[PDB]
Amino acid sequence: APPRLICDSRVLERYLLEAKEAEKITTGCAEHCSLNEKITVPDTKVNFYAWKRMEVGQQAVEVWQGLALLSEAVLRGQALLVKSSQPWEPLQLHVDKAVSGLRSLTTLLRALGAQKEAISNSDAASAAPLRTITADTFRKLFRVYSNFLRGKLKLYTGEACRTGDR
Amino acid sequence: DPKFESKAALLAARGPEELLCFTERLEDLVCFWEEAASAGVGPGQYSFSYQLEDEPWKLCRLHQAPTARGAVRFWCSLPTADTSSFVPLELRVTAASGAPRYHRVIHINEVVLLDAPVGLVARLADESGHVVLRWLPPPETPMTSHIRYEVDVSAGQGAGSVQRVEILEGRTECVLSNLRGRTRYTFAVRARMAEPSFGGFWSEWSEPVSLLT
Amino acid sequence: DPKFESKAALLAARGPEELLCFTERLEDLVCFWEEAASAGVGPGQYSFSYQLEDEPWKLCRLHQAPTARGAVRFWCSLPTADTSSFVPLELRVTAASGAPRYHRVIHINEVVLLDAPVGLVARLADESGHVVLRWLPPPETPMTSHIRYEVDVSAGQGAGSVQRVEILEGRTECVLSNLRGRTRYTFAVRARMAEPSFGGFWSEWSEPVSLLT
Repeated sequence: APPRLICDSRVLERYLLEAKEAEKITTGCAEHCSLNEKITVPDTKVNFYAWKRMEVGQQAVEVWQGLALLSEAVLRGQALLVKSSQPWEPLQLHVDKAVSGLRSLTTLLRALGAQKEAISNSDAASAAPLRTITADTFRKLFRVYSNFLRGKLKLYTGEACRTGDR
Repeated sequence: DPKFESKAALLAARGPEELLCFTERLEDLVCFWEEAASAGVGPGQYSFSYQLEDEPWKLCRLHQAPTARGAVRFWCSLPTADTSSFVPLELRVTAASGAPRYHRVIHINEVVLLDAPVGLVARLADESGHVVLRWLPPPETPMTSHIRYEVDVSAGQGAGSVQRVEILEGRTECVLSNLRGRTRYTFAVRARMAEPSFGGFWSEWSEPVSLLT
Repeated sequence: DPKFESKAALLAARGPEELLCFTERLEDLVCFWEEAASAGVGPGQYSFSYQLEDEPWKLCRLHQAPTARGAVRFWCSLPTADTSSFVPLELRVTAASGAPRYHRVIHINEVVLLDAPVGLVARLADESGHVVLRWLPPPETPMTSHIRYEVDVSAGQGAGSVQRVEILEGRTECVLSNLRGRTRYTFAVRARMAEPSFGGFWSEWSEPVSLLT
């Protein structure tokens, strides 16, 4: 039966729309949005052909770990922002909502079994990350935030919620 | 802060003189308690600490205020970054001596006190003669799909003594088809989050609207 | 390019002169355009480059074929390996002379074009909801939960312009009102992947259904 709270589209959607507004607003950034350093972020691309063919448990691995990296990226962005009298007045609330939203999503995902599945499906040695994407502006940070939640996160959540008993 | 003052009054009533907390737009949270006005040592009298599950214990600068009753209310507004729904929030208030005064564990999504619905209008239906009630949800509020309502309908020959109709969450319309003819009615709506995903307390009633049948 | 041609035709018919890209199963992507410029424009007349964010630049194999009225349609079928969504995709079309024809950045998930919905069924209502309409999502199409629709109400010519109604995503039925009696109506319905996760363009209309009032 619907794995509770996150399986309610409207509940998850609240955050996706927040992220959209964050991403949308950071498009008018200009030169007032540098993070003044490269903040590592997760990869948000989803190849639907490969995505639907991989062990479903791997969807869990990708989303849970990706979200964790994302939280760290946003947290770092928050502290980088607390420092300085730098520009962009809009940034603050979007970051506070992101830190707040990511925290809720993390709790929401775990209840979905994401953390459990991700740790087991990932308990064997594998190949080096071999990737490492980063951002040096709040614009890319927020665009990644939106693409991740509206992307593989939404995708993973959609499939995982369809779980009765068989 | 009228709205906050009047809301903290509702909780003082319905709930305990204990530590009361409530969110209005799901991106905020204020906790408070009233107490027999003392002397000096106001906000300093106590230390308000909180901890969202799995994170470090934080402090929340307290504020003191003259409750329009004759007492003093101490309140703290949580930093927005910490107003996460669906995550256990442990609160603790300690008196100057170091003794605990209040200890609660809440879920922000379960203590919502919404602003009242706005724009209540009543029209006579399309050739049915029924009364169609339309209104707007609390302004600047998310999760409107999860906001259910309650309509109060009163009127009659100096006999207007209400009736309450429960409205489905997300729905901002109400059809009344059993109202007495040639009668001036008065309606109003109040809002509250729907369980089990959310919880809270009834909002203030919306400005009323009168209609003659 | 069968059902493909119609889809290609649908997008061109509404967006001539510019580079149009679309996906039907999110596993595919086709960018194309028509030239009102022929002869001398060989297969090496244009270079098609693309770059998925944080990916190296790549060239796509171009394709050409006679089109419309004395025109040619250039197209590139993106290799499946690079048709990844939720990440910026920069596209660059350059003339053999090094001249810049087109330049864009899109998200594959934001240019979806689905098949038209089916099984439309218009019926009347013993109520003031005149006609109740119901339909089916476009066949073979997952994530139905977030497909948005648009129904069109056609009058009995002589005038009877239109009546466009947008149906919330996922919802496959509606109540039409203000349907004048003594009239034969025809309703069709459109479809498109809904934001914030997706986006794209309105499908072709479904087969119509008529009903007399």
